[PDB]
Amino acid sequence: SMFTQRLDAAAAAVQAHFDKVLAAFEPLPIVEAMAHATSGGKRLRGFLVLETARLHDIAAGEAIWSATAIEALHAYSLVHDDLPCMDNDDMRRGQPTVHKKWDDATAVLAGDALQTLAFELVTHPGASASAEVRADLALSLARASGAQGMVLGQALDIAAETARAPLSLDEITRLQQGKTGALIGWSAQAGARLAQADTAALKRYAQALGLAFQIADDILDVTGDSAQVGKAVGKDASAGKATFVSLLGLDAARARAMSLIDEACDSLATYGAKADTLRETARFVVRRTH
Amino acid sequence: DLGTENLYFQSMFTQRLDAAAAAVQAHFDKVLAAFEPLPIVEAMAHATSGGKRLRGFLVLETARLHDIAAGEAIWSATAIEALHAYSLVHDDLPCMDNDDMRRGQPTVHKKWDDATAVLAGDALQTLAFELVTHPGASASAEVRADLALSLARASGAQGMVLGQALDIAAETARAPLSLDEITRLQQGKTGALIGWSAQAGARLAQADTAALKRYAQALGLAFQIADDILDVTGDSAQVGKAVGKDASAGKATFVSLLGLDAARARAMSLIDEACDSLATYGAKADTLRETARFVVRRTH
Ligand SMILES: C=C(C)CCOP(=O)(O)OP(=O)(O)O
Ligand SMILES: C=C(C)CCOP(=O)(O)OP(=O)(O)O
Ligand SMILES: C=C(C)CCOP(=O)(O)OP(=O)(O)O
Ligand SMILES: C=C(C)CCOP(=O)(O)OP(=O)(O)O
Ligand SMILES: [Ca+2]
Ligand SMILES: [Ca+2]
Ligand SMILES: [Ca+2]
Ligand SMILES: [Ca+2]
Ligand SMILES: [Ca+2]
Ligand SMILES: [Ca+2]
Repeated sequence: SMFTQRLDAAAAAVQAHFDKVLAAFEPLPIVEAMAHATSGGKRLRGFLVLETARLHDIAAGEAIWSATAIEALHAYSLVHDDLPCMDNDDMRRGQPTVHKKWDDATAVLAGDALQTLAFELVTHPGASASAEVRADLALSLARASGAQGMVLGQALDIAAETARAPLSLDEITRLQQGKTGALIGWSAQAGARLAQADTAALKRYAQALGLAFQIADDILDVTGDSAQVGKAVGKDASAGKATFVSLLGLDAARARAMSLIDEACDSLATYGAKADTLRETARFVVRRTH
Repeated sequence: DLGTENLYFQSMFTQRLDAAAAAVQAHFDKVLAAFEPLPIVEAMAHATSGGKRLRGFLVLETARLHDIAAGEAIWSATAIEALHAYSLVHDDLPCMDNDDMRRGQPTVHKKWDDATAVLAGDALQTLAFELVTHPGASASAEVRADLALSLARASGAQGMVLGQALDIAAETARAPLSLDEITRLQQGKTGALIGWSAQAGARLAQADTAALKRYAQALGLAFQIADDILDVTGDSAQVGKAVGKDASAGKATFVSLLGLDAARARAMSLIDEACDSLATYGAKADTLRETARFVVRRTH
């Protein structure tokens, strides 16, 4: 009840911050596309930033910059992933994708500008009184987002598409760690970085959470309803992809995801009960219907 | 032959530009060596190799002007070259300007495919922010954060990508733009990154940026006029990319509006304005004065 309330409030706060910042830009189609691509979503990543910041006694009014930043980065990655030359999706978050509503060029550019906006948001002085902190947030964001992190993941996903054999569990795990793990890792570590505090516990938490999240996303592709998930389902099989469900089967995938909840929760022990919202987030990542 | 010898650029300028191009390429090599050998990474290297390095050079020479070590400045120089490279990879795509050749080589989407181009361009943008925020870029975290903030404002939907979006709107309409409209578009599309490059040395030194900002406003416009002139009169073998593109795409440019002779003249007036903006630096800015002559007189 308290978890659900916090999540709803975080989503509202992130949306309000996007509405502020994007209303400062010129009212051109590319900016309208930026606003379209950043609306909606569960706000898992932003919520992680806000709740890890709360854990470390960082002001919400500062943490919102970093929470909006990671949502802008994540949104960019989806705008490009949905492109015809990529995964070619017509719908995202229950709405047409940017290239559908506008066109491919607008999607390329809107995505590009959203990546840039992520960096503007974390380096804005509001993000932290400490320039050490802002520089560190930006550096770690770039390393999480680029060709050692999320884009590496995207590249491995492409390699797989036409791999001679199907990937092993170890290969799809390394793929997951770039493709989804990196940005979730940045989000969870954010609060510790904001406080210049040790990131080890939250890094461990996120390693487990990110894997559970991906297993859940693979399960939604197989058993979910496009009306509730807001995107096409059955995609993975159509593309012949190894996924956690193809390798493990559904029962064992679900069970592995549940065991990862325990690992994520155990990682937080040093924080005590102040980390309970992060514990419930781990349960959410597996339970969720979308 | 680019006909460079025939132009008699100053010795120090020539030596410094050559050294800067070699230093930037070396830094790309070093940084990219840490990444995995996948097509996207090979495409990142491809897209970053070559070029005149005008923007990286500006960073290195404005840092020199403010007594900032080259070993620090190289980070920011490489950063801007990574950002610029990204912008070209995306611009060259089939859905954008649809170019097969850049810097005398096949473009990324030609040598690999569109997805690889999209992603390599994406990772190069990211790499630009990695490079400027790396602790090697400055001992001051305030400097690094401000370099990254200013780079984001130069690059995003108030700067370079704004410029791109305006350009697309113009091409689609085959729009007759005014001199003021072509100027505003230029300020985003090309001025913003040149401005960041020239202000970089002052920013690295926590010094006043006003002179170098004014220098770059003039330099950037002179550069763009020169680029427009190359489209009309240049040789694809020297320029390394297709020419004649602008008329076919129904793009108003400084040349289509003013004509060649008046565009050239305007570019010459801008050399003088750029040189004038450096008067408060005295002779130490001589390399930056010759750079203004290079931007107009280059053959590529
Ligand atoms: C990384 C992946 C699997 C893309 C979708 O992420 P989410 O399921 O968190 O998407 P939104 O809530 O942002 O729509
Ligand atoms: C970095 C990105 C965009 C990860 C996308 O993974 P998916 O392709 O599984 O995400 P969905 O499209 O299924 O949301
Ligand atoms: C902004 C423009 C006109 C794109 C090409 O820039 P340059 O002519 O500086 O290209 P390279 O030297 O980097 O190839
Ligand atoms: C921001 C960018 C990519 C500037 C492109 O301008 P041009 O389209 O004139 O550059 P060229 O392709 O002619 O080099
Ligand atoms: Ca996808
Ligand atoms: Ca994919
Ligand atoms: Ca999926
Ligand atoms: Ca072009
Ligand atoms: Ca164009
Ligand atoms: Ca041109």
